This record gives sequence, structure tokens and C-alpha cells, in this order.
Amino acid sequence: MKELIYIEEPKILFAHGQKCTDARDGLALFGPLNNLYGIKSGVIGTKQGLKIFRDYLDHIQKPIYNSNSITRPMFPGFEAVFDCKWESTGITFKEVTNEDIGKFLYNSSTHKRTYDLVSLFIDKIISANKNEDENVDVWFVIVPDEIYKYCRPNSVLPAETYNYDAQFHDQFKARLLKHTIPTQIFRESTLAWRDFKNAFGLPIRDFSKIEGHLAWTISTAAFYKAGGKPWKLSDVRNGVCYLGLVYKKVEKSKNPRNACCAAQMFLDNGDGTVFKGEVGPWYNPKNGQYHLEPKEAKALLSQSLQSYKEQIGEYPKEVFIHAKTRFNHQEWDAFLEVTPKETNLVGVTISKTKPLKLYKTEGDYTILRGNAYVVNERSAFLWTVGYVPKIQTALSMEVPNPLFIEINKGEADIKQVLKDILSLTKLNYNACIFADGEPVTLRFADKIGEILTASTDIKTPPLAFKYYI
Amino acid sequence: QLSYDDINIDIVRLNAIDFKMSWARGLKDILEAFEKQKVPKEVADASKSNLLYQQIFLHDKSVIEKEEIYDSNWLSILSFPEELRFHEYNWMLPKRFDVR
RNA sequence: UGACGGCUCUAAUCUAUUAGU
DNA sequence: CTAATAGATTAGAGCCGTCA
Ligand SMILES: [Mg+2]
Repeated sequence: MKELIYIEEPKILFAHGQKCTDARDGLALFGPLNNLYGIKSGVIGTKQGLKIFRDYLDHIQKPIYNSNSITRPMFPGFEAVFDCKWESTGITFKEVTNEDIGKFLYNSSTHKRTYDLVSLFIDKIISANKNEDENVDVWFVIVPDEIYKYCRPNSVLPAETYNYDAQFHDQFKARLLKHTIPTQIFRESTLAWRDFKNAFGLPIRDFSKIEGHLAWTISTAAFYKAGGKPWKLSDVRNGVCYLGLVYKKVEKSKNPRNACCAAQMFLDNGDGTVFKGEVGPWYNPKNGQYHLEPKEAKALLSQSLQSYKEQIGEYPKEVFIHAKTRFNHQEWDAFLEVTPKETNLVGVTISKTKPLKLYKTEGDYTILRGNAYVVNERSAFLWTVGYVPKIQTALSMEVPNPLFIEINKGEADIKQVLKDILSLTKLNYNACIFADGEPVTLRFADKIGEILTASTDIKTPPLAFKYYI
Repeated sequence: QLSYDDINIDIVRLNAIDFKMSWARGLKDILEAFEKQKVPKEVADASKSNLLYQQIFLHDKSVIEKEEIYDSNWLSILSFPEELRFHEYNWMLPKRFDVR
């Protein structure tokens, strides 16, 4: 008969200085934080892509409802929420003839055709950027379904260009980093799901009951990619820096050459949540080893500390290094050798390969979210997925599987660690959801590491997320 | 920032609805009071005014303190033998016997 | 690549023993 | 160093559901 402890929801902040718990309700009651004036858009694609994009933009100017208004709060229209103008008047079409797209996608070599498609698109986008007086904020790339399907490494067709990826998305996002154009990739079947069907007269992607959720997430992503700040945290304390750390294999290379990346979150003393990547890919030449060398470990820690210091002027009082791996001793000693005296380094391992499933005795509903089972002073379980009593449902479908959290190195309180981890799940600007199942410091670092791995021609890449997500 | 004393004397004795900590539970109290005191609401928009009325009164839902008991998929081992033994078959078993 | 969750299938790398060193 | 026995520990890819 072990005991469970429950942790309250952290709450997120909005305009008027108003704190709520759900992002959707807090965008439809007080609106976003910063004040833009409108989003001018660029569209690259075929004529049908412009048609579909115009249709969707015109559609989402009116309120959209869902089937269930408790589980999924309504969408009251784009301008009624975001206090800005985004219609089919500030568009700038760049027609791409279907002849070239069809001609390229028949070469039977995935890398070659991926390279050709990415070059074809980015040449037009860069030419539009540099040599014209038009100001366009978010470049929307409408891509046909067949291009998306046939752009995988394990795809089938029914040396100079081999140092790349086989994916349209990763190469496209990597090759435009040095020019910094915020782009958004759409599929044709996503914006117009009615037309794209199967041999049954019904759409393949059925959004009939969840149109409002699709509008919410698309509008939120567009608002964030255009210099918008929709919400921020509420009670993340001063003097604390949160760091992520993820390892990515570079795959196509002579050496195994594991790479590593990071993310940084903290408070800027102006109540703003500074949140950006701190990445210059550090490489481990050893196969299968997921540990930094002392040199690169020192370099990474020094870069993070210097960024924090130049941001605020004072070194952090507490530092948290989150990861999915376990540090060895040399890595942590290298960490410690370049650390100031008035600063605490704490490392945490967040794992998901640990089977512990709890079942309610009577009902047909799963366990509450905030429940946590403390094992030791340095080990616990946390349920980031579970029943939320405000939306009358859960975040998953089957019985969920909790995160296993251990304080690997340092001295701290496990309750505060779980509280901060739960608070770090309300920052998924890529989505509009109640909360995340894993902390955001470990998911955006993953996206950065996946983006800046397909290319090897990149130096000093930017830190803002708007060019990766 | 203003205390009880500084309140206008003509209004301090009246029941007041509080917006200090949020504007949403204050609106919940407003709707409760209005529907209790029979204010003439003329619903002109259907399926919209009701949904907005429902969005408040549910944003503030939370958990209740009731004892709960859960099962799991862990079975606790009860008993163990008292001796782990290392027997010594010095070249007394085949070198490639495949003990398993 | 509009999100998220749950599964399944695959390579790796360490640590302890044994024979080819 | 390479060939097997395990326990413990990380990544990469692909598929399906979301409703009432
Ligand atoms: Mg995105």
C-alpha cells in the first residue's frame, strides 16, 4: 500500500495579466501577449496550392465549432482571437509549374530527386527574398502528397549530392538557415481534406469533428512563426537556468560521429521567458557512445554560462541539465571544472523504458495526471499523461505509462524537480494543446538536432526556433 | 490597493463581486447573481451564447479530496532460498556443455 | 512535413565469464 | 579480436487512433 502525491497545475499567463490553465481558453478570453499588426504571407507552389491556401484562410476568419465543446473548446475566428489581420490580401504568389516537379521526381535515386526538389524551391524563395522590395514574413510551402510520400529513405519508385538526407523537410529547413526565412510546410491533403479521398467516397483524413483543433493549431503556428508571443509561464523562479541535452546520429558518414545539441530556458528579469537553442553540434567520434569528451563538455557548459551572463550579467544560482542518458564520471568532472562557486549543477534523467501501470479499480477512466510515486530521495515516477478533470477526458487513449525521473548527479529535492518538469510541458508553441507528455526542453533540442544533421555546410547556425519548427 | 475603510460609504455595505484574482470567476459570480435575481436575458444568438456561458463555470474545475486505491502489474516475490551455491566441477563437466 | 499518444520491428554500445591470442 | 552466454542501456524508423 504505497502512497501517491498529487501536483497542481502550473498555470500559464496571457494578456491583461490573466492566468489560466488551458491555452485554448486563455487565447479566447484575453488573447495573445504581444501586439502585432497583421501577417503578410508568401505562397510557393502550384495554382491549386494557392487555391487551397486562399480557401483555408478565408474559412478560418469565421468561428469554427467542434462536436464536443468541453473536450475541444471552440475556435471563434482568427481575428477574434489573435487581434491581427491575416487574409488573402497580403499574399505574394510564386507559381511553380508542375512540369518541373513532375520531371524531377522520376530519377529513381531518392537523394538526387530530394536535392533537386529542395534546390528548385529554395532558389525561388531566396530570389524572392533578396532582390525584391516586398516584405513577406512567413513563407508557406504547399507541397503535393506524392512528393511527401516519396521523400523517405525507405521509399521505392513504383557522391557530390550524397552528403545530404533523403527527406524534403530536413534538407529544406537546413539549406535555408544561413538566410533565415521563416517557412511553414503544408501538405495538400491537410488544408483540403475533402478532395483527397480513398476508394470509398470518404476522406482519408477525417477532420469532421476536429476542424476547430486543426484551425487552432495552424493559426497558433502561423502566429508564432511571425514574431508573435501567445503566452508565457507563470511561476518559474528567478536565478534558475534549464538546459536540455539530446544525442543524434549523423547516419550517412564515414565515422559514426554522434552529435549533441541543447536548449535553454530561463527568466530574463523583465518577466519574459527567454527560450532558445544553444547549439553548435558537438561530435563524439566513438560508435555507440553517448557521452561528450571533456573538451566539448567544457565548451558547451562555457557557452551556456556565457550566454546567460551576457543576457543578465550574473551567473545562475541553480542549473539543471536534463537528458535521457546517464552521465559518466569524466563528463561530469569536466562540467564541474568550469563551473563558478555560487552555482549548483544538477543532472536529471527522464526515461520512458520502465513498465509501471496503475489501474483504477471500478470505473472506465484512467488515473489523474498530477499523481506521482516517490521511490527514494533520488528517484520517482511522474504521470504527465492522464485524466484532466477540466476537459472531462485524458491526454491518451489506453492506460498511460509514466516517466521515470532520477536525480543522477547533484543535490536537490525530487518534488521540486517533478514540479519544474511538469511546468516545462506548457511551452509547445508548435501545438495548441492542454499540456505535453514530455518536457519541452527535451523536444525542441531534438528538432534542432534533427534539422542541423542532414547538412554539413552550416556554420554558426541561428538560435531562434522560428527557423526550425 | 485600496482597503475596506477607503471604500465609498454608499457602497461598502453592499454585497460586492470580486475580480481581484481573475476576471473569470468574477464573471461566473456575475452570471450566478444575474440568473438568481432574474435579470431579463434575451438570448438572440443560439448555440453561441450558451456555449460561452458554459465556457465559464468550467474553466475553474479542479480535483476533490477523496480516497482512491489503485492496482498495478507488479507481483512482489515473497520467499528466497537461503543459499546461493557455486559448485566446483574442475574439468568434471564438458567444456562446451551449454549449461542452460 | 497541422499536433499528440500508444505499439511493433530493427541495428548498436557497455559490464561479467569462457575458447580461439 | 572474434566467437558465443546474459543483464542493462541508448537510438532510428514505421504503423494506427483521434467521434459518439
Ligand atoms: Mg511545425
